[PDB]
Amino acid sequence: AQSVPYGVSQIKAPALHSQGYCGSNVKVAVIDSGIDSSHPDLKVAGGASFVPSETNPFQDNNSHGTHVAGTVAALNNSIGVLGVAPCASLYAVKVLGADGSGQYSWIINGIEWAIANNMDVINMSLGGPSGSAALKAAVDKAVASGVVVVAAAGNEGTSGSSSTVGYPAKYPSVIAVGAVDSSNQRASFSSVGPELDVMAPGVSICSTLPGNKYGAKSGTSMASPHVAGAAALILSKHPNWTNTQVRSSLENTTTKLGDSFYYGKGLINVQAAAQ
Ligand SMILES: [Ca+2]
Ligand SMILES: [Ca+2]
Repeated sequence: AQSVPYGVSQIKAPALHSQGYCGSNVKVAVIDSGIDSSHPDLKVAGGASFVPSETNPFQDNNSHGTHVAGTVAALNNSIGVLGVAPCASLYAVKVLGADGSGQYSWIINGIEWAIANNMDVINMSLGGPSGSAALKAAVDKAVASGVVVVAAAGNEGTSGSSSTVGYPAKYPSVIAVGAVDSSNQRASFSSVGPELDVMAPGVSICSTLPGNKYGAKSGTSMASPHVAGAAALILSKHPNWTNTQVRSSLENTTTKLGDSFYYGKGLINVQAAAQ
């Protein structure tokens, strides 16, 4: 039997699925630890590895990339779970090793690859406390080229009155995603600041794991792919919308929560965003 993870329903994805909108022909790049292409509930279309010691993008020695990928696009069938955009074309852009860390050079290499390969949506469930001109240039180039760039906000919680949003989420060109639970309450770990854009489910998220498994994980890493998948749904309904239009629609139709420093614009609603 297939289960629908709470988070998928919470952002109102199933409403679109019912209409026949599931992200078909939308190219989504998961820039992370790779995706287990052998998982029966996923379909990987392609990708690349930029980790020097782990040349196969289709082997996830961490489990993080695979989990993120399932939130985006676990297949609509009779097993496992269901992704926000189950018909999307999924790409494994491996920039993180087995330990879940990776060099900036590798990440930037992955964004450059995504732009050159005409990805529609980029998901980056990763972050560092420091930026670089090259990192900023790459995300800006992607947006300038019409790509929707989504990133996790960070898991740093609160710190007095300062922003704890990480990079590249901190850049204006990137959509920065914080995490809520099933009751719409902000997760205590979710990073905060004026650079936070939207919220999505991020606590105890069930998704795919390598080796034909499924398990829950919590983090802004789990929130981001709900927004990435939401963008893919929008593009499947309005293929001529620009990245700017997708972004504005997502931000403009949220369910408002508390203060924007903690919740950004609020919780995404893909049904409202899709018009
Ligand atoms: Ca499934
Ligand atoms: Ca941002």
